[PDB]
Amino acid sequence: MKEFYLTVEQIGDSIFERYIDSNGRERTREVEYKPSLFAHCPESQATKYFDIYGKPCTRKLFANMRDASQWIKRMEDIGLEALGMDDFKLAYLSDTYNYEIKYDHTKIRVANFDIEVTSPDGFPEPSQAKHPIDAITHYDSIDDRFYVFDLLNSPYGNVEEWSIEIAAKLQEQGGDEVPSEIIDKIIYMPFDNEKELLMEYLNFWQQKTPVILTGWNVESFAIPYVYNRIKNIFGESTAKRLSPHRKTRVKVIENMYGSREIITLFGISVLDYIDLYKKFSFTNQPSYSLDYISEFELNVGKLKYDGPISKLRESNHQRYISYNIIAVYRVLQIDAKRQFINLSLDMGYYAKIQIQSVFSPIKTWDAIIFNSLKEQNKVIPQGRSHPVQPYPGAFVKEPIPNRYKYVMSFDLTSLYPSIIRQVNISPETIAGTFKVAPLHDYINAVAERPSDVYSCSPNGMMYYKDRDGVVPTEITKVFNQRKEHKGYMLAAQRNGQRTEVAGMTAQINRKLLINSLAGALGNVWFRYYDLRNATAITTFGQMALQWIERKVNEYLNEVCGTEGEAFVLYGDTDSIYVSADKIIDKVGESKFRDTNHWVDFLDKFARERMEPAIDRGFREMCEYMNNKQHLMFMDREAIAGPPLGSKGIGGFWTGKKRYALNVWAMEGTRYAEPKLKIMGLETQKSSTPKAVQKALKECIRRMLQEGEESLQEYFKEFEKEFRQLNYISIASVSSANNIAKYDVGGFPGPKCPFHIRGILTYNRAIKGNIDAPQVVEGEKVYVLPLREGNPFGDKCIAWPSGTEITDLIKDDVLHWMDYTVLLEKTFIKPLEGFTSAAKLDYEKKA
DNA sequence: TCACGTAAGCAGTCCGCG
DNA sequence: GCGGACTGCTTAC
Ligand SMILES: Nc1nc2c(ncn2[C@H]2C[C@H](O)[C@@H](COP(=O)(O)NP(=O)(O)OP(=O)(O)O)O2)c(=O)[nH]1
Ligand SMILES: Nc1nc2c(ncn2[C@H]2C[C@H](O)[C@@H](COP(=O)(O)NP(=O)(O)OP(=O)(O)O)O2)c(=O)[nH]1
Ligand SMILES: [Ca+2]
Ligand code: NA
Repeated sequence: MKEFYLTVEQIGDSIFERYIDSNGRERTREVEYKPSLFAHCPESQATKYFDIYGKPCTRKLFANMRDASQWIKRMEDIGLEALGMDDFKLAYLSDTYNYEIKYDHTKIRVANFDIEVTSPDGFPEPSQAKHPIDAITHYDSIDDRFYVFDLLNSPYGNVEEWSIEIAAKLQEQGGDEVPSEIIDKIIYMPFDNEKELLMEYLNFWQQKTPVILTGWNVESFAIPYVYNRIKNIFGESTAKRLSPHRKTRVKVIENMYGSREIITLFGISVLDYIDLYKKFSFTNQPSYSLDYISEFELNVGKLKYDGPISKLRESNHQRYISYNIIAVYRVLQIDAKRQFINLSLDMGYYAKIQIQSVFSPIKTWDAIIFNSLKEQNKVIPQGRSHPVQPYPGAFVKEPIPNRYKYVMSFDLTSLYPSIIRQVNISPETIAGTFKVAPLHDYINAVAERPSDVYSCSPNGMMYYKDRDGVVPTEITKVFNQRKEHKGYMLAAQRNGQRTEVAGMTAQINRKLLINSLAGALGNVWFRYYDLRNATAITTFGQMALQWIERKVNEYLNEVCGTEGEAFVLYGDTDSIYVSADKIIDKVGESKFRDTNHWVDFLDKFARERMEPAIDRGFREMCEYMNNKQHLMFMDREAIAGPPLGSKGIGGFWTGKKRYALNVWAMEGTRYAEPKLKIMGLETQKSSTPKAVQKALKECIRRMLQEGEESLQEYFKEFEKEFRQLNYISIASVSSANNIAKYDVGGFPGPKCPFHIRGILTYNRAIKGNIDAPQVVEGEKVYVLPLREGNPFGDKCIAWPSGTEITDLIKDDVLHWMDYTVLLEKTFIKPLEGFTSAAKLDYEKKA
């Protein structure tokens, strides 16, 4: 069988690698890797190594990775380029596995674990590990078993063994209702004391060493707590056993808010699922706790319980253990749907990197490009330092705030990667420059043609047409791979066999990699950073969008015989929005039998008339810029309008990036019932309260489908009833940054943000109460305004999102929450923006 | 929120300033 | 009042 690596590390002059051999067995080996770097040489010095610019290079074989690292220093001292992959472990992977890696995931030990710690005096800080670990559930992907470690005796009480029979009982039987598909997969291990529990866990850890270590908040809590707790009791020599190479290190994470403290376990790849979720899910959630996410993803959260979790083990040890098992399983269910782990394994093995590097698109792309270049015996350039500088981005047209009855939309296919491929943009394909005219001249095709020999961008860059660049070459491959999976996602959407969400992630998360490459060219840490290339992409995007805007207006003017009219109402980056009122009027709205009739008509007109006109409109631009390959593909997206015969307005814009459409068709998907397409509005902002999002969305639905009278009817009913709503559902949400920065003596300091003020108000209310939930820096909070004269002392209070507010102050908050201010700022004010733009009244006049 | 990007809207604070 | 400069936060693409 083909060999593939599991983990790889660099410790001194040795490479530590865990891998699967040809027999399918997991092996470990330490290799004295002798790396090689490159330096430019005279042409007379024959070689097979050249850089990306065709300049000859000499291969320097070093006795060890130390000599190679020191050589880079000397070359820097001299001031000459030191070419080659300076990340020696990546080069080792490239040499060891010089072929496309086809891995077997069943041989990869993926570990999903979570722990429980009873703490009567606040959150148990992993740096201290003051309190005993009384529960550990450890799922092993190879064994397909849930190994449960249960502490029976601790200074916080002695308990009886957990019952698997009771845990299997339904909730209405007093049981825990632990899923039947995992109850037979539970391995229960009771322990008389903590030392025995931890000792056995390490023996368990060494026998089944995790390759992929995951869970929820395992990196910031579970891993450092276990490491420190074992350290305090047995010493670091025993805590080092958590690594298969017996080597760890305390890693400090830097950001714009302070430093962090995690533990690096060499030989292990940690993929904390909360980090995998935040990056790959394409959602911004009010709360990122496991219970909130499980509710969103699975319509079911963690196991519910009574009283604080600090007293759960003593009061209901049965539930306490079952709660712990379910926590681990919830992550396995979320992953079975999201497939973020399998995505990471795909990306990591495709790029030939450490699996945990999938968090970094830069490192990922650097190794893809390196391996690609090495294949042709080409040598990558040395990374350089650059000052952070801004550069132009996409174009956004200022829409006229108004209702728009009939709307048809068109969008380009993966614009930026396509631009890269079409123009042939790459660090080595640069050919020169041309004198630039104002951009509006290229849009109107009145400026002189840039070149008859090179592929050009309206930013002034010229690229070779007859040679390949590594960047267009490698981005094409990943683009094509997504296209193959996208051919499966649209199926399930139209058929809705199944496949969708996973087939969605398969395609949508692949695009995150290909979209990040264009951005990478504008990041100073990318090896192939170049603002000329990065601007060439975005400027081309600006041109193409407004070029096709002009072309669509021209085509629709001559076809409708109207002259000079504006059909394109709005555009953003890769899309355009066309008013279809005039098209409908040509046939006559009375000549349509029903809603589907005019939808079928606009669909036929878009495909047979507009689309071929659009493609012709792009082929000439391709000729104008003398591009290498025509790839500006813009096809029909949405078809929107009110129901036939109704009083709905179909859609509306309030401004840039803010609009609502009543869509009947999306590409190949024809909706049985009209779907709302709402972008940018408060219904989409996670900072808007849950019950307000729903109410606003219903206000919008009535505007687009039913009209003014229905909207006013619903508004009047919502204002009369909204006080009944649960306080959490009407609470605002916001991320909490730099709390201490605006903290002066527990009271709001200068320029204190409104939500931060709510946090300080909360901190005073719970001050002295060591068991009360603490607002964490960098996390999110629920926010409620407070009526004047409230006992809390300020205009608002804020508490951790995704949770009920503590029973200490809950009754007071309910009594003093300002329903009026809440209604005006979150509901009425945005609704005023929607209706005034749509020329509608949410309240009666005369 | 730990070396993909820019564009751009709304909430709120504090400032000249008339 | 009231408008702009600014921070903070959010989304679209
Ligand atoms: N092409 C390339 N090689 C690199 C780079 N960085 C380090 N190397 C190193 C990796 C390799 O150590 C060396 C050249 O590897 P090969 O010519 O592809 N195969 P050969 O039969 O010559 O192998 P050996 O040298 O063991 O005889 O340059 C890089 O960026 N590019
Ligand atoms: N750097 C960067 N640019 C982006 C990102 N998202 C969008 N852009 C810019 C670059 C993109 O070229 C452009 C549009 O990106 P899509 O909305 O994803 N449209 P596509 O046709 O690719 O996906 P589908 O086939 O599913 O419709 O916006 C991003 O996360 N990063
Ligand atoms: Ca698209
Ligand atoms: Na696109």
